[PDB]
Amino acid sequence: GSRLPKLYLCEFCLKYMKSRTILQQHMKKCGWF
Ligand SMILES: [Zn+2]
Repeated sequence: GSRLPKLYLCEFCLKYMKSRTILQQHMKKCGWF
């Protein structure tokens, strides 16, 4: 295929996080609204 690894995309600013745990932490930062 394209050999593109699907990472953990943020749904607020749309960035690819490496870990789900880190994404959860990020979701707090991006959820400060
Ligand atoms: Zn974000």
